[PDB]
Amino acid sequence: MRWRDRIAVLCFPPGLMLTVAALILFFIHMGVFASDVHNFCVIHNYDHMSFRYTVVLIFSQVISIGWAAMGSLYAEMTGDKFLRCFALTILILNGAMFFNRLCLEFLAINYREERH
Amino acid sequence: MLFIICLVFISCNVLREVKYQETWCFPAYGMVIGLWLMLSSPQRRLVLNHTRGMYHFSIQGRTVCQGPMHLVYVRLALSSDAYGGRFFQLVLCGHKLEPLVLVQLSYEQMEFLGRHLARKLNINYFDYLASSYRHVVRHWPLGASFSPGIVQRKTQVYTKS
Amino acid sequence: DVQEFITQMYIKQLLRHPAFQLLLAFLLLSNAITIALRTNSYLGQKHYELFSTIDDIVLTI
Amino acid sequence: HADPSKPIPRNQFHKSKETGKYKQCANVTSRAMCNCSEHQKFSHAVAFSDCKEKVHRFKFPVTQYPVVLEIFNERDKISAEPPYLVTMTEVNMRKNWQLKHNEPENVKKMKHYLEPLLKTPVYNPLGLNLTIQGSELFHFKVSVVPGVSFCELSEEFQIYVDEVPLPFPGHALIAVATSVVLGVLIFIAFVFQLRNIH
Ligand SMILES: *[C@@H]1O[C@H](CO)[C@@H](O[C@@H]2O[C@H](CO)[C@@H](O)[C@H](O)[C@H]2NC(C)=O)[C@H](O)[C@H]1NC(C)=O
Ligand SMILES: *[C@@H]1O[C@H](CO)[C@@H](O)[C@H](O)[C@H]1NC(C)=O
Ligand SMILES: *[C@@H]1O[C@H](CO)[C@@H](O)[C@H](O)[C@H]1NC(C)=O
Repeated sequence: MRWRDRIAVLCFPPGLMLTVAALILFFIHMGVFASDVHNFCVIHNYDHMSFRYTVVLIFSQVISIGWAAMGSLYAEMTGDKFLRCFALTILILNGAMFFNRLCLEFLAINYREERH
Repeated sequence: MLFIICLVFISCNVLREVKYQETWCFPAYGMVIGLWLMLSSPQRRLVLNHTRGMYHFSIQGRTVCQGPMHLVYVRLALSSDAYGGRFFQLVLCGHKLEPLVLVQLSYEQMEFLGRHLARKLNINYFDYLASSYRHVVRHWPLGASFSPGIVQRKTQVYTKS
Repeated sequence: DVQEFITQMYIKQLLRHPAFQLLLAFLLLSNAITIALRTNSYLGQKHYELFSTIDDIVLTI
Repeated sequence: HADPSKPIPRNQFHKSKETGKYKQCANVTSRAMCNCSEHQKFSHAVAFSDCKEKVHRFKFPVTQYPVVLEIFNERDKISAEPPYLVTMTEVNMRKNWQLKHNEPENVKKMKHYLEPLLKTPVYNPLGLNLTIQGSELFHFKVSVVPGVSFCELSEEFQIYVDEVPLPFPGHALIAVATSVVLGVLIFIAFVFQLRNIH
């Protein structure tokens, strides 16, 4: 019960701030990808997608991967095994989103607009 | 790191109002804005309780940790560069506080206020009584628990052959 | 303070590492070859997809 | 190349299904009932599109495509003159094309008067250059500006550009893909080394 009481009073060791800041980003991203794969597939509507924000989505997903990496090592530098088995997934978790949000792009490539 | 909060929040404001007038290029500089307030938050004030040789760490009126300062002396560890460079890092009593490293080390007035402060704080200024190159002996009061480093602190220290 | 020096130790042992330098040299050299070949209207098109990809990969790195 | 008694190429989406009309071969079920002459197939005119199956094909970027316009006058066929100013439109509404032209000081005043009244830019023949950045069929329409002839002069041509390289979000994306894919392997060593020292 000591562990929570300390950090309840005051701020946090560095690893917790970054890592959790990628969990919200993982959800904020999980929402949008769901709606985009919703509209592309179920209601088969090609209007209510991204393609107005196709860059900020990808940019953030780079941050959401990088921030997990920096936060992970701090936990592993501290060595707390609870964090160690925790963050490593969050690196691979957000690694799943990036490789999925990237295949939704090469799928909706003939459905976005044109640039060349 | 409130200066960064001071830095990013200003940038957001100048980026708050703009007219890009460009296709796509969604104005989403707000991803910075969160980073501004994030580092903003709790002033840190450290008091040297030299009466009992103690050091208690707190900020905004909430104690975090404490430890005695029986062996007190000023130490600055070397932070070498990948180029042919020399940089200063100040670690006092073998502890991990806010870095009091020598700013703009590569400064006479900067080190002058330290000698008064080390005189004000009533601890030795080892890196000042002889200030040419890397020469400081960490005190590392026995109140701390840096055993893998506290003993190793003398290992990096030169014993003058 | 104890930890980040190792992370700084890691940054040094990566950035100053010679395999990294050799890879970056290989990329920039390949890009220079692509520039030389683009100085030819015919080959400008046929592998336009490859030249553009390499062009962006080197910039991101 | 409407053979209505067939499936249809792209009906995903609702709006696409709504925006369709067979102007010729409009109610028949067997492409057999509608009659398309050989000249109907050969000519690029609108309302002849349903009979159109073979088109001129073009390699990705079409640059400096010469629009040669000839006026036929029984006895002769002369080239289009600067007095016969012209307008280009794209009947299919596509808008990834450019037209380059030279303006000698014979139309600076014709061009400047006509553009607001017509609300569509007017070009000088004899120097027309067409540039295309697209991956499918383009149907253009060339019309002499009203007020200079008693006979509408007009012309139709079709260009099918194929081999287009990739829509934008597909090189910046590959660029970020490789970097992060690499950057993970870099990250692997940093963690992996920690377990080795420990
Ligand atoms: C449209 O393209 C034609 C090329 O077919 C250009 O005609 C050439 O113009 C140059 C002058 O810049 C001459 O030296 C060439 O002899 C011309 N070639 C032919 C075949 O006529 C024409 O200039 C272009 N139009 C514009 C407005 O630049
Ligand atoms: C069928 O199409 C013809 C055009 O050829 C049109 O005149 C007629 O009104 C149409 N009738 C129906 C029932 O669609
Ligand atoms: C096409 O020709 C046939 C006879 O060859 C004729 O019966 C038919 O009506 C024609 N098609 C149309 C749409 O009139």
